This record gives sequence, structure tokens and C-alpha cells, in this order.
Amino acid sequence: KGSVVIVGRINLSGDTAYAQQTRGEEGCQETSQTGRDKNQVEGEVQIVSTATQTFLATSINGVLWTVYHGAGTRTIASPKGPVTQMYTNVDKDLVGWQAPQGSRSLTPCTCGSSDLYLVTRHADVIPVRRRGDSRGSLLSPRPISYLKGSSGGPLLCPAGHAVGIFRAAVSTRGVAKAVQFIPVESLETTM
Ligand SMILES: CC[C@@H]1[C@@H]2CN(C(=O)[C@H](C(C)(C)C)NC(=O)O[C@@H]3C[C@H]3CCCCC(F)(F)c3nc4ccc(OC)cc4nc3O2)[C@@H]1C(=O)N[C@]1(C(=O)NS(=O)(=O)C2(C)CC2)C[C@H]1C(F)F
Ligand SMILES: [Zn+2]
Repeated sequence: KGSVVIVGRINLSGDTAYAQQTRGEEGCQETSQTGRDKNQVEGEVQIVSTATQTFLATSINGVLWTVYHGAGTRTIASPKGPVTQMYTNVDKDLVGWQAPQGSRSLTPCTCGSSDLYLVTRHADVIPVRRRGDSRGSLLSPRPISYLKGSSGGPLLCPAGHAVGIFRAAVSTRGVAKAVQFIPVESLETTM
């Protein structure tokens, strides 16, 4: 199987969040096969792809994290070739690689706030009220299509710290009313 490939990023650096593509589909396929990706990486949230799926990955504390259901055990492409996972936990649906040079990491949240914000692959910033250790409700439910492809993205607190990694959606008749996430403390213990 090929490597996971960074194909874009969610730009959160200014006042407006927006998605940027950094590699098209043909270059993605080539880079997945070689594992050699010379592109410059920037930012906290990467858009990533395999031959068959596309999703997100988020840097927290120097590790680029994503979901096992997207990445499996795959290496990630890098300027020096394929990079093997540093963390794999199928029970948490969690994998991680060393964060690429040029990326910026989020800091784990320590404030205990329940007012969260989910960042999607389309750079929507979606308010979510935390409802448990691993769940939160959308303030404005929407069709699940709007969340598809955003696993591996972050939930952030009002100060912009990482609270969790988006894992699964709670859906009724195709409407997403809530999200399920890997809490950052689960990452912190993994580290
Ligand atoms: C494969 C898709 C996974 C499945 C089902 N699933 C759901 O969300 C389902 C739907 C389908 C009914 C919505 N809800 C749901 O279980 O709710 C229940 C309350 C939750 C409690 C159970 C949590 C289960 C889990 F998550 F831990 C999970 N652990 C796994 C571990 C190992 C593994 O090894 C192969 C597969 C695993 N598979 C898992 O879950 C996930 C999903 O779709 N995630 C999102 C996404 O965007 N993926 S993605 O980027 O498009 C893609 C596919 C390209 C990568 C955010 C969703 C976006 F769509 F909203
Ligand atoms: Zn916080």
C-alpha cells in the first residue's frame, strides 16, 4: 500500500479560515507510491489522502495525528521517503507520525472549557458544546455530508488549544447532531 500524502492544509493563521490545496490528484498518486514528498509543509491542520480516501491530520505536541480508519498502518510521505508511524492504537482509532518539518503544533487545552469549535476540511469552524469526555453537540445540525472527510481534524477551545480529534458523527436520518472525538488527554497519555 502507498503512503498517506499531504495534499493541502486549513489556513487558520489570519482572521479568515480557508482551505488551500498544495498537491493535485496525479501528484498525490505518484507521491503515495514513492513516499517522497518534497513540498513545504505549513500549519496545524493538514488535508491528507490515500489512493482511496481523503481526511485530515492535526499536529499536537510535535506529532501529526489522524484516525486509524483513514490511515491504517500506512507510512506518511516525506522529503526523505516514507516515515513509519510513531503511534498506532486501533482501540482509540488513532495513529500518529513525527510532525513534518515546517508544521506548527497546537497545544493541548488545559482550561476545561465546554465551548468548542470543530474545524472541517472545508475550513468551516463549527461551534460544538461539549457533552461528555468524548462527545459534543452541534449548535446547528447539518447534513452529514458536511462532516464527511473531516475525521482527524481538531476540536479547539476558545483559546485555540486542542481539545480532541474528530473521530465519528452521531447521525439521524442523515443529519449530524453530534460528534464523537478522541480527547486530547488520550493523546497525552499515548505520548
Ligand atoms: C469508517 C468511518 C468511521 C467508522 C464509522 N464512523 C462514523 O462516523 C459513524 C457513521 C458512519 C454512522 C457516521 N458514526 C458512528 O460510529 O457513531 C458512533 C457514535 C460513535 C461511536 C463509535 C465510534 C467508532 C469509531 F469512529 F471509533 C471507529 N473506529 C474505528 C477503529 C478502527 C477501524 O479500523 C478499520 C475503523 C473504525 N471506524 C470507526 O468509525 C467513522 C466516520 O465516518 N468518521 C468520520 C469521517 O469523516 N470519516 S472520513 O474522513 O470520511 C473517512 C471514512 C476517510 C476516513 C467523522 C465522520 C464524518 F463522516 F462525519
Ligand atoms: Zn483551552
